[PDB]
Amino acid sequence: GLILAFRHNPDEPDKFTVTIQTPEKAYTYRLAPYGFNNKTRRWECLDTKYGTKRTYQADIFVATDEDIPESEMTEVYGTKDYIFILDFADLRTGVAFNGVTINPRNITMISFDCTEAHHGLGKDAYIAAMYNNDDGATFQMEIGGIHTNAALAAGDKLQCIWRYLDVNGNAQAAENEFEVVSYEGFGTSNFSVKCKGMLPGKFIGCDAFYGKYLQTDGPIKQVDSVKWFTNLTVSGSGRK
Amino acid sequence: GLILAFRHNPDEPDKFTVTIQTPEKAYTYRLAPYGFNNKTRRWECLDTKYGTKRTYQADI
Amino acid sequence: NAAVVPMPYSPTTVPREQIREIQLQLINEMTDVHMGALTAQYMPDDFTFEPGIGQIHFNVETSRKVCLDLAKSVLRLVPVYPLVSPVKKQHDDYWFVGRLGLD
Amino acid sequence: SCGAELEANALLTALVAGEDFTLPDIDMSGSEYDIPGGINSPIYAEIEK
Amino acid sequence: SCGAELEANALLTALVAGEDFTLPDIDMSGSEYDIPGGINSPIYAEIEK
Amino acid sequence: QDKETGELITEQTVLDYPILFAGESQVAIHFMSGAYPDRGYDVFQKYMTETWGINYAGVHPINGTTGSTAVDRACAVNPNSEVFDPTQSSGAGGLWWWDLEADKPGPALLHCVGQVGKLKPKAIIWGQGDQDATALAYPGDRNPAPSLTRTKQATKKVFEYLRSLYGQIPIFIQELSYAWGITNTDAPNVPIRTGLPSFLAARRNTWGDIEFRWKSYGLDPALAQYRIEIYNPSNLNQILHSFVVSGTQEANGYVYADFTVEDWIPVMMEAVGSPNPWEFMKWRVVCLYQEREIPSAPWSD
Repeated sequence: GLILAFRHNPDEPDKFTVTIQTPEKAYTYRLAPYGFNNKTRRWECLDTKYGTKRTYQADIFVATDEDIPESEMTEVYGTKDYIFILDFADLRTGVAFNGVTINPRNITMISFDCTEAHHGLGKDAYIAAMYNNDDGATFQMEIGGIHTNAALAAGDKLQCIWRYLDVNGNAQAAENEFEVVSYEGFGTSNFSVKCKGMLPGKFIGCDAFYGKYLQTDGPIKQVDSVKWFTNLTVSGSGRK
Repeated sequence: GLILAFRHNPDEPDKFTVTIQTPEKAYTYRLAPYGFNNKTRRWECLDTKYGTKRTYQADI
Repeated sequence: NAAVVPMPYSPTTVPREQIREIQLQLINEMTDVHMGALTAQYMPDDFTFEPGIGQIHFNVETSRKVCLDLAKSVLRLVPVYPLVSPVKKQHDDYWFVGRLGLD
Repeated sequence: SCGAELEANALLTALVAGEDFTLPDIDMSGSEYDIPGGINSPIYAEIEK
Repeated sequence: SCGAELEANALLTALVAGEDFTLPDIDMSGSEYDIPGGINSPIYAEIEK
Repeated sequence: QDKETGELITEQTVLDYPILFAGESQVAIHFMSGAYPDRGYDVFQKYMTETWGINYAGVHPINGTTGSTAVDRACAVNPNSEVFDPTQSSGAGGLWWWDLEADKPGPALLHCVGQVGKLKPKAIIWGQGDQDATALAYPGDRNPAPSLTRTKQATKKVFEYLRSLYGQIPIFIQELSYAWGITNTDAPNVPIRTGLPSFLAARRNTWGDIEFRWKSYGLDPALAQYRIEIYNPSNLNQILHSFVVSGTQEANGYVYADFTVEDWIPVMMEAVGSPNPWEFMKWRVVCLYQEREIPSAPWSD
C-alpha cells in the first residue's frame, strides 16, 4: 500500500534498476522513466515499447526542494523532465516487466543500482547478430561498440531483448539471459562471444542489452559526479 | 524422484536388462540405449520401433 | 534480331536516365568519390511483382548483389582499417595497478 | 429514388398511429453500469498461496 | 457499379433516421479484460502431491 | 601497464565505424524482407569485415531510409501537408528531404538524423531519384514544377547539410534503377512476360494509309504471330476491327503492319456511311506465341 516517487539522474535512465532483497532471493526491478502528459494531466511511462503501460495522477509527485540542475541530468526520449515511480503493488520483475511479481509483504532492503556510464562493456554496447553453432551445446553472439578497457570472462550473465523470426514465418519477440563461455578479440571494441543455450529462431534485431557486472576488473578515466535523489514523495494506503 | 544415467558396454545392448527385487517378486526392466540428438540437443531412444519414446535433457 | 528489346517501355524510363545524368554530373564536380554501384544492368526479371502496382523493388538476391558491389566500392577507397586502439597486447600482458595520480 | 423512402415513412406513421411505443433511454456508458475498482483494485492483485 | 452502393447508404440513413443506435465502445485488449498473473504466476506452478 | 614496459594506459575508447544508409525505399529493401544472414546489408557487413580482418561487429550500418520520399516538395506526393507519415496512410504529407523554397531541411531528412542518434557515421550511401522521376514525368497542377535544376540544387545542398552535422566523410551514391508500371489496369494480377509487345507506334501518310509498329520482348518476333485489335471510336470498350499479321513482317528495327486506305475504308462504312478520315485511333497488339495471348498496353493518341 505504498508508492514512492522521486527524481534521479542516472547515466542510463532506460536501464535504471532497483534490487529488492526478499528473504528468499535478490529480485531485480526496473524503474522506467515517467513523463507528465500535459493534455491528460497524468504521469505516463515514456517507454512505449516495453513500458509498464501504467498511468498515475499528478498528486503522486510534489516538488518542494531544489530541483536537479538540467546540465547534470541526461536526456532520454528527447526529454529531461522525468521522474521514477516505484509502486509496491506492481513489482513485476524482468527487463520488459514480464518476470515474476515480487510479494511486497516481506522486504528486507531496497537498494538502488547507481553506476557509471562506462560500467561493464560500456554504454555503447550493441548486438550485431546471433546464430547457433553446429555444436549442440552453445551458440555465437556478436557484440560491438565496446570501450577499449573492457574485459570479459566465463560465467558472466548478459540481459538482452531481441526479435526473431519464428519457424512459422511470423515475427516474434522474446527476452532472456545468456551465460558467457568464451570470447575473442580483446581490446578491438568487437567481441565474438560464444554462449550456451538455444536460439528459437533466426535473429532479426536487438532492442536492449546491458552487459553489466563483469567478473574481470578494468581501469577507467577517473571522473567525479554527484548523484541526486530529489523530492522523495511517499503516498498510499500503507503505514507511512 | 531419482534418475540414473551411465555408460556401459554389454554384448547385446538392445537386449540389456536390469532386475528389480520388489518385496513381492523379481521384476525385469529393459534399458534401451539412448543417443544424443545434436539438432534438438536432447537424449532420445535409438530404438524407434519398440523404444520408450521418451526425451531427456543433456543435463541428465 | 534487331526487332527485340530486353527492357519493356515505360513512361518514366527517360527521366530516370535524365536524373541519372544529374547524379553522374554531380559526382564529377564534387570532392570525394560518389560512385556507389551500377544498377543499370538489371532487368524486370530482377524485380518482385506486386499486384496492382507492378515491379518496382529489387529481389532479395538482386539487392544482395547490390550490397556486395557497395562493399567493394568502399574497400577501394579505404583498403585498410583506419582505427587503432590504445592497447595492443592481450589482457594477460597488462598489469592492473592503482596510482595516486599522474602527479 | 422516385421518393420510395418518403412513401414508407408516411405509411408507417399512419398504420401504427394511435399507440405509444417510446423506447427506454438508458446510458450504459456511465459508471453505474461499470464495475468499480479498476486495474488498481485488489481484485486484480495476485493471490498468494 | 452505377452508384449501387451510394443508393443503399442514402436509403439506410433516411429509413432509420430519428432514433439513436450508438453501439458501446469497449476495448477488450486492455489488461482489465485479461487475467493478471502471467506465465510466472503460481497458478501455472506445478502442484506437488 | 605492460608486463615488460612501464607505460600507463588509462583512457578507454570505442572503435565503431558506422555507415549511414538513406534515401529512397530502393535502398530500404536491403534491410527489410528477410533475416540474418539473408538480408542485403548482412552480406555488406560480412564481406567488408572479412577483408579488413576485424570481427563481424566492426562495421555498424544504420538504416534511415524512407519509402516514397522526394528531394523537394515539388516532387512530393503532398507538397502542402507537413505531417510526417512514411506509411502513406491517412495524410501522406511531408516525405520531402529539403524545401528549396524556404531553404529548410524537410521532415524526412530530420527523421534520418534521428535514426543516427548518438552514433557518428563515417560513410553515407544515397539514392533517391525514384520519386523525382515519376513526378517530373507528370508535372500536373503543381505550381513549383519539377525541374533538373531544382533536383540538382536540392540534392547538392542536402549532402552539405549532412556534412555540416558530421565530418567531411565520403558519400557514395547508388545510381537510379529502372521501374516498370503495370501493363493492363483491368488485369492487375499478371506480371511482365516474355513475348509482350511494346513500343507501340502509329504512323500515317498524306494519302491516308495507317502503319502500326511494335517491338517484341524476350523472343524473336519472327517466330511468333501477332494480332492487332482496333477499338470502336464511338464505344472505346468494344473492339471494332481485328486482323492477324504473321512473323518476319519486320523492317527498320521494328515489327510493322500495313493498314492501308483500301483496308480501313470498308470497315469505316458500317461505323459512318462516309469515308471520314481516321485522325484518332485506339488499338492494341496481342502476341500469339505458343498459342498464348499476350495483350500489350493500349495506344490512344
